[PDB]
Amino acid sequence: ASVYAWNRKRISNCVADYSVLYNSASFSTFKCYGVSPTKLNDLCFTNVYA
Amino acid sequence: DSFVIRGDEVRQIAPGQTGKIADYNYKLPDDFTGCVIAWNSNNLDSK
Repeated sequence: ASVYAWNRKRISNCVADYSVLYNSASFSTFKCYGVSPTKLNDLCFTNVYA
Repeated sequence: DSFVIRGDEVRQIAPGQTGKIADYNYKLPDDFTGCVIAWNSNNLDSK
């Protein structure tokens, strides 16, 4: 989408293999704030919004 | 310690950093005393 009109995808009722994201060398940044990207597989959420 | 690497992965060569080269084959200690020195070698190591 255009940044004036961004799209939000709800992620729910599923298993998230976050290392598939973090290991992807295409990503120019992967800055994480209240969590460290290494910890995400040990940890879980009510929903995730992309 | 001497080695060649892809320029993307220089970021992982530090105390407490992570990703495949630091996870597997060159791990620094978290209490490291030292310097990490790197430069582009595309003029030498590419063909």
